[PDB]
Amino acid sequence: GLEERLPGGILLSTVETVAGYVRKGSLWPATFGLACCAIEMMSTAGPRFDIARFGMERFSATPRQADLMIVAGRVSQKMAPVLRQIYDQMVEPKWVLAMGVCASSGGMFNNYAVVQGVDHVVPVDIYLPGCPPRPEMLLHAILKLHDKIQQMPLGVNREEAIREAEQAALAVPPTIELKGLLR
Amino acid sequence: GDEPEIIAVRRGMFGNRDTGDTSGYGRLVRPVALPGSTPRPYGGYFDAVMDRLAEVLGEERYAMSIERVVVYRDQLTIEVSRVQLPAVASVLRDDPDLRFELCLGVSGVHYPEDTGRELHAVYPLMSITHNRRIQLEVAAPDADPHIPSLYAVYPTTDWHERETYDFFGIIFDGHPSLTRIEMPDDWEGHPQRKDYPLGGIPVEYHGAQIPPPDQRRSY
Amino acid sequence: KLGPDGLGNSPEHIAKIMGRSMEGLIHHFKLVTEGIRVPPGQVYVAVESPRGELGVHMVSDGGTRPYRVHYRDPSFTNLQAVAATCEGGMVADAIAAVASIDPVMGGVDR
Amino acid sequence: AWACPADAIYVEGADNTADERYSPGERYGRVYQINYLRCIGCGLCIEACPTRALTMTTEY
Amino acid sequence: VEMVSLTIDDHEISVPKGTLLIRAAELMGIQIPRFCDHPLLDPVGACRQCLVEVEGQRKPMASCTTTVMPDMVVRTQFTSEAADKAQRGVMELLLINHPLDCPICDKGGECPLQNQAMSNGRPETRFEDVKRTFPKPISISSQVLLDRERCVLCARCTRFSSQIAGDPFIDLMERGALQQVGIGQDKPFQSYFSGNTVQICPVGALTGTAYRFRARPFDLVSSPSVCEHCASGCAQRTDHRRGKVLRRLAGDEPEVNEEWNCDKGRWAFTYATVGDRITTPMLRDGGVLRPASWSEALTVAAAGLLTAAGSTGVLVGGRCTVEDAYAYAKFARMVLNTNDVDFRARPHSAEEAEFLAAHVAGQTMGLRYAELENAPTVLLAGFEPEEESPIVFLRLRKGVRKNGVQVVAVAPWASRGLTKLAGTVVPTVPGDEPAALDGMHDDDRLRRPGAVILVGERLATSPGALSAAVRLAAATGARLAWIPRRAGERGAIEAGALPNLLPGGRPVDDADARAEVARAWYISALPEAPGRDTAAILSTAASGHLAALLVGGVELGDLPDPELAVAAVRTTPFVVSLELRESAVTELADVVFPVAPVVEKAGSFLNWEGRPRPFAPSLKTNAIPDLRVLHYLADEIGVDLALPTAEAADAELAQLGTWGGARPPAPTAPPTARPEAGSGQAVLASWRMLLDAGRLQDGEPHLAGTAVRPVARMSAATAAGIGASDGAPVTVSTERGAVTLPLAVTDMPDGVVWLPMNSPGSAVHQRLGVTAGAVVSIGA
Amino acid sequence: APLRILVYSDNPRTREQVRLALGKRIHPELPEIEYVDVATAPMAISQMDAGGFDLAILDGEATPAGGMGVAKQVKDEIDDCPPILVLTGRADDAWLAKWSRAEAAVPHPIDPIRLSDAVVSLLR
Ligand SMILES: CC(C)=CCC/C(C)=C/CC/C(C)=C/CC/C(C)=C/CC/C(C)=C\CC/C(C)=C/CC/C(C)=C/CC/C(C)=C\CC/C(C)=C/CC1=C(C)C(=O)c2ccccc2C1=O
Ligand SMILES: Nc1nc2c(ncn2[C@@H]2O[C@H](COP(=O)(O)OP(=O)(O)OP(=O)(O)O)[C@@H](O)[C@H]2O)c(=O)[nH]1
Ligand code: SF4
Ligand code: SF4
Ligand code: SF4
Ligand code: SF4
Ligand code: SF4
Ligand code: FES
Repeated sequence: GLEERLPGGILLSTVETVAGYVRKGSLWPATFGLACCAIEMMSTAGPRFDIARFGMERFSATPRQADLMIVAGRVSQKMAPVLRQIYDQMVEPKWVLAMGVCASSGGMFNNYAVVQGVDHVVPVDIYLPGCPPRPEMLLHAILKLHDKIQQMPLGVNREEAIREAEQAALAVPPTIELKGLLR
Repeated sequence: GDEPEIIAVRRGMFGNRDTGDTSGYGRLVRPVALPGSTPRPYGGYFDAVMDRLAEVLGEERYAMSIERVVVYRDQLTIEVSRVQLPAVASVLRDDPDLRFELCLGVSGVHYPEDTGRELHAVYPLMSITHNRRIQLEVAAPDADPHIPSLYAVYPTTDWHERETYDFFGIIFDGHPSLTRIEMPDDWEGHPQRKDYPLGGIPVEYHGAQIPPPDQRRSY
Repeated sequence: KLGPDGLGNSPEHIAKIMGRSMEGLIHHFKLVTEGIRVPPGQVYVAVESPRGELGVHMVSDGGTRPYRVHYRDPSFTNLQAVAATCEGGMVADAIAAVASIDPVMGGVDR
Repeated sequence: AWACPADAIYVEGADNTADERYSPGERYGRVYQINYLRCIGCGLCIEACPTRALTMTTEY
Repeated sequence: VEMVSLTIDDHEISVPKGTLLIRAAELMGIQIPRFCDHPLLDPVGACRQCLVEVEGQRKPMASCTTTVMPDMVVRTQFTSEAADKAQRGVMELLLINHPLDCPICDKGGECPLQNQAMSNGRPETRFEDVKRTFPKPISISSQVLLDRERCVLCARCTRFSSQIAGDPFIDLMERGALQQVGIGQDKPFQSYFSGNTVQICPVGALTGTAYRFRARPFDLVSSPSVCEHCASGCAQRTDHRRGKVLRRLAGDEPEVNEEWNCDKGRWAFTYATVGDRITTPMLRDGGVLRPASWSEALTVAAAGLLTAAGSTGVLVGGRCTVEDAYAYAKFARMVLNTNDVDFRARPHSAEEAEFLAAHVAGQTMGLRYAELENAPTVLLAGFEPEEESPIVFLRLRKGVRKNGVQVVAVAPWASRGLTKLAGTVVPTVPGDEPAALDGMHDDDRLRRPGAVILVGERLATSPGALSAAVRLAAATGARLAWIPRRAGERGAIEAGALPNLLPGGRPVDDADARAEVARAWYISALPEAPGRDTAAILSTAASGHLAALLVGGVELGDLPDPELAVAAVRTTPFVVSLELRESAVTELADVVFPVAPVVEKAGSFLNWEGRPRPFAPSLKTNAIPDLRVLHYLADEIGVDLALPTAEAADAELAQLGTWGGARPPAPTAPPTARPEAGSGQAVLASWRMLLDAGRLQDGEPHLAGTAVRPVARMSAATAAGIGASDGAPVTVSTERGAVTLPLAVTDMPDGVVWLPMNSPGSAVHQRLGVTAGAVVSIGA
Repeated sequence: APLRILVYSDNPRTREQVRLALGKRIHPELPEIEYVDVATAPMAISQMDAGGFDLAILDGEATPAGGMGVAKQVKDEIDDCPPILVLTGRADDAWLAKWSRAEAAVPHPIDPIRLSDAVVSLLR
């Protein structure tokens, strides 16, 4: 979009700041509960809390309007195609929140039936522990996603950030090699 | 035969599935027998049920159809013979004295170590009018996993029979369409079978990983 | 038991099994790690879940792990009624019917 | 870690010695990791622990 | 098979005369609690845990010691309330002094004490008094840590170390409540079978120092396996956590190893992770060995091997599964069109190959461990069972204790292993063995039916020895077996990995055999030229007449002339090495391929008796076996080796089947005259100690620290003739170099000095470059 | 011309393993192989958008975005997309590898010859 073709000076910086503000303040979820965590997501929207406070009252039913995907449940094998279809049918920019141990890494259900993390099928912006994560934890994760969104580059800055992140990522030793005091 | 069904034969003490972690303890041979047929005076209404069944069926038909009767923990299991299942189920549902209207489903259970009887389908039946309940059990081999479907007698079974097939491969012949219900149609294998691996992945940790529970030791 | 450092084993139990009671220690260790081993056998037990007769077929092979645990979840069987309660009606009415069934899909798919 | 249904705890024990002692007794947990993307918060770990070394806070 | 019938509890059974009540109750499905009992140990009835009520008996009787009499009636804790009370009281008394150590005890989770206190114990303590206490742990060796408080004093460790192994270096000591298993003062436990005690202890009293605090049972991936180390082929159980092997328990295979190991098999598993492992294919460039891709490496190896064509020899080594040896042999036959194949990475001879073709190859499952136990007379030629195939020693000792097996050893001196067998030495200087065998044709002990003659691999080194042994076996009628020292030797022979042999034992010189293998290989015809032994191959390559070598898992230091072998590999223009670890060959080779170790590959060994010992890959890894490496090297070369996996190799070996035709002729080699050593010189005798400096024992300092201290050995006459005294460092020497070890004056033939073949500081081949039986100078 | 292969994985060791299975010249009857390594989904996507790749190897186990998801995305988003090979961390993942529409799937741990043969089949 033209908003990203601005020169890398103050115009682009301020546009990035305002766009990040707006996108963090209007982060409509998709009406895409899966399991236990879906019930806790409804509880988060419920009056005891108020997800609407964060501009997130509109659980968008159509993927087109939804800017955020709270996976919030366990992605079976037969659901991964559907979950990916819904993700791809949101219009960019879009972020994905792996709510719960099931969504983030497969959780306790380390089995054939479960994909072991939606990361397998869709990029994950934030991982959220819990089984289910209580609504306060969901709000915490959503606020961390707000922080991620606000500090978001655009245009030439987006390309520079992708290059920097790629270079940094190539160096991290894999988790299996971080042998500490483990003999 | 009245000898029990041995679903497994434990070798050694402490439930070792293999040689064992201490020497000299592996020589025990403990077969894992399910309860054998109850002698005769079945507790409570069970006799009242079975006798009635034996009345509605003939002596010859009853003997050919009912392979075993097992009362365990005040629960009545009728190990029915394959092939004869639809007739027995029809008798149970229709007979006013039995009138087991509600079949609650079908559950497959796999006993690879039970020769010729590897796959057991369990039918929990309940009679609301008589406030009774029993469990039919039909055993089929692995090489011929075909069982007669009860659809004409219990439509509720249609999905259960499907899931049980999907999960065990028990072919309910005569079922309208035994399509997989839970797993994708292109899925290979029947997960609830013991032969099917758990299909987990190692859990990651900084500098290590834990293999799934099916790989690590057990007792 | 709770304490200033959070929920944990009650310090009385820790004292019992780590300072005094050897049989207590063995029982804690084995019941926590291996767990009880159930006598072999089958049993179908039902409860009146909010959505209907939630049945459980349980099979034990004499071991510390269950041999079989099959849930006859009421929601799974109730969903056989989508055809009956939706066919012929309006789609808006089909939504109401499906809601009335109150299917919780976790139990349906297990 | 034994009791965890999710295999969410990884523990490696090591010897306490005079030159370096971390716990009373002969053993201590040199490595202690919890994979919180596998932990289901069940609490079985706590009930399993025989020293009350493991507790559950209310921090979430 | 007199069967006695008795009722245990209510039920009835019939069992062999002499069977113990505990065994019968096992057979009928009844778990009588037991600690001190052991099926393979003579009953002791010490712990009194296994008490049962027996009809007509006032006292409870230890079921582990009560021989079954006809018509007896017995009621266990399942039906006798009195027996239940007895067992539960014994359990309580067993736990009062026991430490509250379960969280910190390694045996936790696998403890028979825990399990039987659950099944047969009181819910909680009744003991409010003070527990007995010992300072713990205390090492009884470099490997074994003793925790006396946890010791239930069952004596199973002591009873094993006396009955099963002749190693009573621990015993029950002190008295009364203070009784404790202990070593003498500081003399370490020091037994090649010490690990068995760790596996035999029903509690955490004896633990492996290597395995200490490493893991709990639930954290272990456990797999069946076979030991890699000698031809005994013991069933073992490999346990690995975090992808690292943590221990190798003895498993259970009554037809092979009962429930026993040696320390080598039990603990020598770290070799694959000592940091010298070859992780990626390596290529020689600019004289430096560089990491390389598989594609590039195979390209280069195929180029070199095709350039060398039939001017190549394949050294298969003895560290190969039967499938791996078969692939090496088939690769040599077709892919290289050569017969220069030899798995012998050791002292060896042409007479050895002739004998192996004549009597061993193709003759599976003849003499068996069970037969050993009942052989009235066992003769040993060039074979130290304790040092070579320790489980053969265990079976021979079992036969000695049970069936009066009489053992005879043609050896220079009574080895500790032989003494534990109550065996009789036939003192003879190395090389003079054929005379000993020829002097035994009239021996009445061998004429007894079921007599056995075990020939060690070292017997090949002596000219005329193997033919002499074959003559003796034929003349006396005793069954003759040949027991190598490496697990892959017998599998290699069955794989036709000798210059004169093809798979199934059929000889290369037989045209019909060549046709059978060519058909089974869907190929025109195998090479007809006689192959070159390993010594021939090495001497040829050192001459520059060899165009390339394919060395699979061979340590040159083990060859008779290691200097010659290093020269041979260096001068060879193109050397392709399939090695698990960096070595002399890998250092000097041009292309290096990594091959998966035994823990991470499927396959099978053959033990000396010919019994197959198959195993699945316990570890799953990107690594590939020698099978796939050779198969894909051949594919790049453009020939279908048709061995994508061990399963295919097994299928092909089954297809080729046994030869069944005209068995190859016997060796019949002439017994050449032995050299005579003058003053200041003696004939060298040696054999590899079990716990020597072998490459596969690397990375396990405890096991090494449990090795027997290397020593030279001499007759007091010969030590005096050299002017040495017991304990003084005697030096033997030859042109290559010298070996210096403390002198241990030994009852043995004069003019003979015995050194460990490859013990630390000995390395007789590397240091001296001579085989056993060679003349070597001596001095103070 | 040299073939460019995009190897995607955030695990450096898996990338090195793939680069080992495939030499600079796999199947010497084939052109030289050039490796561009990427450890992030956005970079992998951008490199694909640049185009000119003969094959892309996507680690199905990539942490922040699996190689199967990236495979489906690249097939949905790049016209004339190059054939995709996937490394699957589980045998049961095969079905998802089928759904990812990758021309082939190689289970972990990377078997060198299997991966080389798969690649040669795709790049031929
Ligand atoms: C010096 C001085 C005084 C200068 C003043 C200059 C000035 C400020 C100018 C004023 C005049 C203007 C604005 C002229 C500029 C040109 C102009 C008009 C541009 C328009 C551009 C455009 C088309 C769009 C950009 C945004 C914009 C400002 C548009 C007009 C305003 C609005 C509000 C438009 C769209 C937003 C809207 C009405 C709906 C968004 C969608 C939804 C679903 C809304 C939120 C929402 C709804 C509605 C639910 O139903 C709901 C129910 C239950 C739970 C949650 C929700 C929920 O979240
Ligand atoms: N190709 C191949 N090499 C192996 C294999 N296993 C071990 N090796 C290598 O073979 C080399 C020689 O092994 P050995 O001849 O048994 O030497 P050792 O370990 O001292 O054993 P001993 O002969 O009993 O002394 C070692 O350096 C290992 O790296 C294998 O399975 N395949
Ligand atoms: S992570 Fe736990 S709470 Fe969330 S859906 Fe899965 S099982 Fe339910
Ligand atoms: S709460 Fe504790 S026991 Fe439960 S899953 Fe998490 S770490 Fe394991
Ligand atoms: S030996 Fe057994 S009972 Fe004693 S502390 Fe160890 S695990 Fe517990
Ligand atoms: S150390 Fe073990 S085997 Fe030896 S007496 Fe004590 S408990 Fe028995
Ligand atoms: S005797 Fe040989 S095969 Fe048996 S465990 Fe010991 S080293 Fe291994
Ligand atoms: S087992 Fe019989 S007295 Fe110990």
